[PDB]
Amino acid sequence: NALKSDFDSLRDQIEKAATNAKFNGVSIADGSTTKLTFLANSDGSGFTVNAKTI
Amino acid sequence: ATAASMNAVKDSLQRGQSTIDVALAAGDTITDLLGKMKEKALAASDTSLNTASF
Repeated sequence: NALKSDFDSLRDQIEKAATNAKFNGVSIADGSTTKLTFLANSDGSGFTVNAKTI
Repeated sequence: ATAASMNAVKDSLQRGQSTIDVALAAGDTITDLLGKMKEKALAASDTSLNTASF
């Protein structure tokens, strides 16, 4: 029972740590969006970075 | 009389020069503002911005 309780607590702590991974309202690890695109030229060309849910 | 009438021609040419000079000054202002607007559109094109920055 003690091992099971520690397992549950660590699972909840992972869920919380994954929730808090944000930078100025956006995140690439919590699964909030499929991908993020960043500028690569003055023409508006993107830098696609597919999100990796953790 | 034909030779003396050239003064009005020169005056009109000078007035046209002044008009174009004012137009070029305004055009320089407009080009600077258009460059700033290009930079704003480029910055807002990024999808990682939060609502407030957009």
